[PDB]
Amino acid sequence: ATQGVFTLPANTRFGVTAFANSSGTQTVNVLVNNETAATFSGQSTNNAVIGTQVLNSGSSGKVQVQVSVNGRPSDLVSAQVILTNELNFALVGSEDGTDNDYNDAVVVINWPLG
Amino acid sequence: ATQGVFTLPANTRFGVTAFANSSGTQTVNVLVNNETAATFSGQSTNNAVIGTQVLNSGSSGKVQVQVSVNGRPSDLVSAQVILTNELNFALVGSEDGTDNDYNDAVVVINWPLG
Amino acid sequence: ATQGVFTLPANTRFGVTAFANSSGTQTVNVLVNNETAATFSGQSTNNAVIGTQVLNSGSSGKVQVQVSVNGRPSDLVSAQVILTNELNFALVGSEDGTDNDYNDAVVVINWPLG
Amino acid sequence: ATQGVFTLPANTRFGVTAFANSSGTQTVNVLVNNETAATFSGQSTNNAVIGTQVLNSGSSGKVQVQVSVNGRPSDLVSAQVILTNELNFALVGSEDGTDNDYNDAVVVINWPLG
Ligand SMILES: [Ca+2]
Ligand SMILES: [Ca+2]
Ligand SMILES: [Ca+2]
Ligand SMILES: [Ca+2]
Ligand SMILES: [Ca+2]
Ligand SMILES: [Ca+2]
Ligand SMILES: [Ca+2]
Ligand SMILES: [Ca+2]
Repeated sequence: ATQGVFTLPANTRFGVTAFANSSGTQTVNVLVNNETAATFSGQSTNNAVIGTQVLNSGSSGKVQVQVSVNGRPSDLVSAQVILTNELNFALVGSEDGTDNDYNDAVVVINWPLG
Repeated sequence: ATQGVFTLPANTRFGVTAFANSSGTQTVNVLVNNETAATFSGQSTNNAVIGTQVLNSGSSGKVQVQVSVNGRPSDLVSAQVILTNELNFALVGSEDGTDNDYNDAVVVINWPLG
Repeated sequence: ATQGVFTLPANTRFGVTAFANSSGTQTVNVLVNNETAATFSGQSTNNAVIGTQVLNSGSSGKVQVQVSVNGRPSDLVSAQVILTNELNFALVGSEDGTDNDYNDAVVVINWPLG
Repeated sequence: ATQGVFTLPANTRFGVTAFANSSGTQTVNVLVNNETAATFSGQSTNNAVIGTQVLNSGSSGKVQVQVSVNGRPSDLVSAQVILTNELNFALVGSEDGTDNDYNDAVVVINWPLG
């Protein structure tokens, strides 16, 4: 099943933050309405934040996270969680190799902001 | 129900990151085995990542997130989600006012790291 | 924070199922548009399905779950999770006593159906 | 990533319930310790419970859900959610066709029971 794709409410600001846990350099691309709106790159085996940004979901509200490591897309796992029917988390884990810890690049999308 | 309390596997590194979205100055305290292990604070209505740190769950694996704003504990909401039976996110939202967006201080705990 | 309240898409069919795990007889009320649309009662310490129905979210999409034992409201905990940006689960747990297992009445709402 | 596989606490009772939403007859196999522990079969386009049972996670605590329609394995999506650090839901969605509503066979695993 498709992972890393989320439908947010339209024209809504949301935060996107990426963490790295891998010997491999992580490149995280955040697409909004099918266009790259943010790119974070970094290498850490210590959950370092390799990037954070606030984006607008645009008219489509379509947000997609892609993670690439050593020239190959990482396998993605994701889910959206909603707390108290108001607070949203779009979560992404990714696996760049074979140990399947899926934390190589961890991406958290959260909204609403403000 | 109690919120903001999570049982992690013992002696396990986890990341804890806080985001602020409120005119109110947020103060986030992270307790491990009931002892403060990290404290973050900030004032942003634009999802500033006011703090991130790597902690160890210790022998108890007990982790608790507390949030206060100008001397008042905020109301918390939380849940834990596990993806592909490997990646864990312990999520916390908090409300310091009356609009109930519960994003005033948002805390994300993730493990495993590395 | 308010729990057991979910905003589903309007006029959408959804399933609501309740399980009991308590010495006490559970009463589960499912409210749509603030009106009781389904009610289940029963006692089991073996996860019996005391009720499962398909209801339509109506024009507002507002769905609320209430759990009480012989008239005494139980404490609720809830969250919503969406898988592959399509499959929705609204989850409710409830505590009617002191042990805090919050499984006295467990309610799961899922959509889309069909 | 693998889906439908969950690690429950060892030797713990849990409930597993399957709902069907498809013209195809759904077969859900629940394995514990990699051995079939339960199997449900039914057809419904109205979220009917095609099976519900209480099982024990056994020594490994490993529980896997597999879904097949017409002898073909459905694609699965899943996640585990924990509320108030006590109540667990291991959720599974499955797709037997091309519309990708992933609700053809929905399986809900919950614990603790009692
Ligand atoms: Ca890895
Ligand atoms: Ca890793
Ligand atoms: Ca607020
Ligand atoms: Ca706010
Ligand atoms: Ca109880
Ligand atoms: Ca109970
Ligand atoms: Ca389908
Ligand atoms: Ca279907």
